[PDB]
Amino acid sequence: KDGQYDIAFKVLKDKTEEISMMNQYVVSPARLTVKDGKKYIAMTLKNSEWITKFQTEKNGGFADAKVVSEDKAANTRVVEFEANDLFAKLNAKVKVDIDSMNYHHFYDVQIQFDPTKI
Ligand code: HEM
Ligand SMILES: [Zn+2]
Repeated sequence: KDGQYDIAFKVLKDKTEEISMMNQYVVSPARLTVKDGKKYIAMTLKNSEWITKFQTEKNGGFADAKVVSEDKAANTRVVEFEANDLFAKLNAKVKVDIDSMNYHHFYDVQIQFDPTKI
């Protein structure tokens, strides 16, 4: 049903049921927008300055999520991407850069939504 909803989720370490380090840097619940058969997720990233790339799987490939807003003062931003089956794991990729702590990596993670959770 068309509209905007809260949706809880967890970020999981690649190919596991373990909570990813990344989970610390996203806000749950996300906002799910349902619009004529399609589902979009708007998700807030914390420590935005550090997260230099964020991609999700779509059409067999990986695509940069759209940045729909940034809050420079809070150092957060909101990315938006499409989801299909809210009960299935969604593959994602993230690139992290922290110059001062010489931390420069990219990773694969899965996102797992839980439509039933409040
Ligand atoms: C000062 C900040 C950070 C520190 C000290 C740190 C430290 C670590 C360490 C030691 C690991 C490998 C050991 C482990 O799995 O716990 C790791 C893995 C990982 N980190 Fe970082 N990290 C930091 C920031 C971030 C940020 C901002 C992200 C955003 C995505 C991130 C995402 C990940 C991911 C996806 C992994 C692979 C394992 C997993 O999914 O849990 N980290 N981090
Ligand atoms: Zn690495």
